Amino acid sequence: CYFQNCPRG
Amino acid sequence: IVGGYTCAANSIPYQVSLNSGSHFCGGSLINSQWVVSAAHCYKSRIQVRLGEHNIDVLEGNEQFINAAKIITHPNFNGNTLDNDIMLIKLSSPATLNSRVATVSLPRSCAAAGTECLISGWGNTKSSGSSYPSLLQCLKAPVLSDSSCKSSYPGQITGNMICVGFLEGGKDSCQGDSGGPVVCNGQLQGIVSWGYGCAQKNKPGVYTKVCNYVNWIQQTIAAN
Ligand SMILES: [Ca+2]
Repeated sequence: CYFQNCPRG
Repeated sequence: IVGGYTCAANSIPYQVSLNSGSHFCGGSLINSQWVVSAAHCYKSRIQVRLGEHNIDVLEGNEQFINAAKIITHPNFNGNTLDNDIMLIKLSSPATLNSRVATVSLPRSCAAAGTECLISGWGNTKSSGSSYPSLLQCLKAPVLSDSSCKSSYPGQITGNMICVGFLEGGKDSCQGDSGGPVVCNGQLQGIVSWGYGCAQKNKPGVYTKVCNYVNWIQQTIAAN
């Protein structure tokens, strides 16, 4: 996940 | 966990690893038969691993129990991650000992500034990746609701809290989801999402557990 919103799963 | 440290051997006995071929999410033991995690960590097949320190080596304190019941919050929204909480009932009770213990549910919500302990086997790099075999730890403060919203305009619901540093550098990351955020021995948050990892002005966003105590107790009592 880079430079964007993402779940941390 | 980026910018954290290796946790002391079994100093986080309530931490669990959700496995389905390999570690994919964290979770926490709230009683002998139930685990709390993130709803986005849902999978139809889940093996819960307790008493884990080094997830790549059988140390002798591990208990591997299959999940029997997997219940995501009925109002979970996959697009906004609102209500990102899930309950798992183990197929058999966990044996509580020195390396496997339960964590208490919150009696009240945590105030801004409260220092908490975040843990997980997630990515430790902000760029690229590096997954540790040993559980990582991070101490971080609960941020004011104001700060949280200004960091994520129009994306923060009343069921989310920010924990971390505006300066960046220290944060949870992919692989930590479902993991616990413990403040003064109480589970106040669950690793949910964020913009990248450890980026400035972009602290981690966590499920506000204190808003779900009723739901958790009722769900446990009913199943
Ligand atoms: Ca192990």
